[PDB]
Amino acid sequence: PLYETLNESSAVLAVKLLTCQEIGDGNLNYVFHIYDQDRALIIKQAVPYPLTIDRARIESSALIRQGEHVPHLVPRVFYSDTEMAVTVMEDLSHLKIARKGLIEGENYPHLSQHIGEFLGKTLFYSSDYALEPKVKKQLVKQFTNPELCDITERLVFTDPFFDHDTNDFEEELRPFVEKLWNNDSVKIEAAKLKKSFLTSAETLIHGDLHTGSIFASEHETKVIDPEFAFYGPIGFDVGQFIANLFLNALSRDGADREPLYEHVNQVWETFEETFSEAWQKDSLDVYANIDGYLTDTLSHIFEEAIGFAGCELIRRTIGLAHVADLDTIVPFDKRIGRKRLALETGTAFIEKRSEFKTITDVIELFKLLVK
Amino acid sequence: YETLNESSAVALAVKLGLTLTCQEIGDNYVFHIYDQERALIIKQAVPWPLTIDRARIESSALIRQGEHVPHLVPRVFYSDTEMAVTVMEDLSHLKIARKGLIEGENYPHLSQHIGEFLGKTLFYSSDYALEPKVKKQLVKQFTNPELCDITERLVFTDPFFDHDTNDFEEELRPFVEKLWNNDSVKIEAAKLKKSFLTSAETLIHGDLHTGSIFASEHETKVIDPEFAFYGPIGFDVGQFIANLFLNALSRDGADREPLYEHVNQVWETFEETFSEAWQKDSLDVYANIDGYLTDTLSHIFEEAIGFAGCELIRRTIGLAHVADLDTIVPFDKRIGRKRLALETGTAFIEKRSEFKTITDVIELFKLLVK
Ligand SMILES: Nc1ncnc2c1ncn2[C@@H]1O[C@H](COP(=O)(O)OP(=O)(O)O)[C@@H](O)[C@H]1O
Ligand SMILES: Nc1ncnc2c1ncn2[C@@H]1O[C@H](COP(=O)(O)OP(=O)(O)O)[C@@H](O)[C@H]1O
Ligand SMILES: [Mg+2]
Ligand SMILES: [Mg+2]
Ligand SMILES: [Mg+2]
Ligand SMILES: [Mg+2]
Repeated sequence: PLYETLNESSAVLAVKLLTCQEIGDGNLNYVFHIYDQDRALIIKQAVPYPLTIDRARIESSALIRQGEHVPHLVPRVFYSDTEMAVTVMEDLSHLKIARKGLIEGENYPHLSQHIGEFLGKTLFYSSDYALEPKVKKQLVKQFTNPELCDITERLVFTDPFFDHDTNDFEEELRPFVEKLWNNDSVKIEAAKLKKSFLTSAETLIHGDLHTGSIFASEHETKVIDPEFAFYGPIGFDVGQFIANLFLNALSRDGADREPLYEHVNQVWETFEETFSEAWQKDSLDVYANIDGYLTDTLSHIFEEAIGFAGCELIRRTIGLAHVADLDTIVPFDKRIGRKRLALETGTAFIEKRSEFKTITDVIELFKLLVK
Repeated sequence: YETLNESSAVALAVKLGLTLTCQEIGDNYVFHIYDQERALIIKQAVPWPLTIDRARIESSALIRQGEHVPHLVPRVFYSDTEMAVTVMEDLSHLKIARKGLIEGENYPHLSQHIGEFLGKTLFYSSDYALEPKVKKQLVKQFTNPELCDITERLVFTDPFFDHDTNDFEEELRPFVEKLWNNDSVKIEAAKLKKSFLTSAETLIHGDLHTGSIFASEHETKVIDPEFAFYGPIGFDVGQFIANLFLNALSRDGADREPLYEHVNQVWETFEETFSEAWQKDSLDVYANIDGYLTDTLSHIFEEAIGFAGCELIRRTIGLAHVADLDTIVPFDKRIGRKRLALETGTAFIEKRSEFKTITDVIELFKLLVK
């Protein structure tokens, strides 16, 4: 049985393929930076408590698949190994985590075009529109992600909507939280959204595409950390990303929000064009080119995306796993206020998801609720 | 793997430990074994190629079904993947329902039974009844790529275009062509196929037509779940309802009433059974929020109807026909009823989300087939 947790030294496997430091943000994952004194490398390895190290196989394979379609939008992987639960990948230390960058006031003018093309291509080319069902059904097996899905199933879709252990919210927030716990019609909709997440095996999704999962500079965008990858609903990554743009918007004031709104607008438009051009060129489906079918498919993805976004908005505000955008808002009272707005916009997104005709409708409703 | 014969079949039976005679009776080989001094079936998959792995699916699927509705599926005594054999209870004392129904048997309990079959099989293998972690494992073991590929092609694709596998009377061409030129129906057919391709909700039977049921006045056994996989809850429901309708189309006037009552009753029973199971046995913290079960039922219903429309069309002009329609006489009356199968099927797909109840479904049908 050949699994051994790495150190700085054992990490410099690198040779078997001058200085090293562990730089990991988590505690579930080690991240080793290696630099030859002018040339650098990353070695990521899954630690076990509980949560198996099989995630490393998922993450590794998923980056590889993503690389076959959008190599410019994800780090190159040089080597990986299941038993050791290691992924050896490109260093991106010359870039900034998009969430950290956004909180600091960077605007990243190309973030939405890039993320948009990422979503369109990754989401299209792993679905039944792009692949023979026989082949696609095999990939569902290899990407079955029970333990990481269970995290999302609980935290994104469940726990925040009831009085559960894992929730974490200010007492000042209680009354609004309670208003959500008492809201049957929203909960029903969230259940529907969960059930889609549980059963809708449409494409190989990234499964955790928030702003902490992106490296960015003025001119480049890299999507990292697809360890939640499995076959899920097409609109989930779309929704989760959008929600995080809005989460940042809530941490800004007045005119400074405009870039985030423009990014929400652009990521959708670009996702739609990208998905569309790929549908046109590379669908295997005899139905693909009947006028109206693509359009209805995009309506359904769009409605799901908004519902999922609602869930992320709420879930990041009062659930186990928070975002810096909200948690570092200051002073206290302003934090609570913006946190209330995340609940309220989230709630609106879930309930009104099927009424929106365009992304602009979404932006405009948000603008209105956060005055 | 060795393909069996009358003798090696007997030997297997004796070697597993269960004055013998054997005949192959398959409509896949099916070996009937009888002790003159008690009976047994041994079904084996032959290698259209098409792997023998189906026999592993079928076998495991009868076992799962047996854990919840043992009275509605044959007992399985033994099975083996490598040999692709399933050894099961003999039901020769019963009639295939489709044959029975064409002869004029009414089977008064068929819908109650199949209703409870669907309610329980379809509930107890979904995320509502099982931990997702567990459920996702079953999805792996029931992945059915080759048998799914048959259905994806024959039920949801080929009939709707001018493809190889289609098979229909020339007299029927004009109505066929009307369907092929119908963009809006085809879009709906696409959506239904996409649900069939992606919606891994439960372990479905996958081929629950009237030729996959043994029946007598008092008993009902569902056989042949070799198409089993994780798909949409409403598909078996739809496919069964459609086959009741297909029989209706082969009857005239008053004699249709039992088929309509069956459509009505199977849905009623499916609803009540699924509902009682949800009440008792859901794991879902959402399960009891008033309105959620109802909405779920509406979506199952809506899909059921869409799938049924596909089965109506597909059985009329695709590769694999049903005796109900093909044996109608005279010719001209066949064509006429075959046109109604097209037109009711088309209605079911397009109007699927408009129907308030099963009665609305029956009533629309009755209207079109006057
Ligand atoms: N390819 C890389 N290049 C440079 N730094 C990286 C790279 N991958 C991860 N890191 C650093 O290590 C941290 C952990 O990576 P991440 O994939 O977010 O781990 P986790 O899945 O544990 O959240 C990142 O936030 C980043 O700061
Ligand atoms: N358990 C059984 N008891 C009695 N006869 C059976 C049994 N299973 C199959 N048969 C006979 O053999 C035929 C083939 O059964 P079926 O499961 O439909 O095979 P296939 O999957 O090839 O269609 C049936 O129509 C039936 O007449
Ligand atoms: Mg990360
Ligand atoms: Mg991670
Ligand atoms: Mg059969
Ligand atoms: Mg069969």
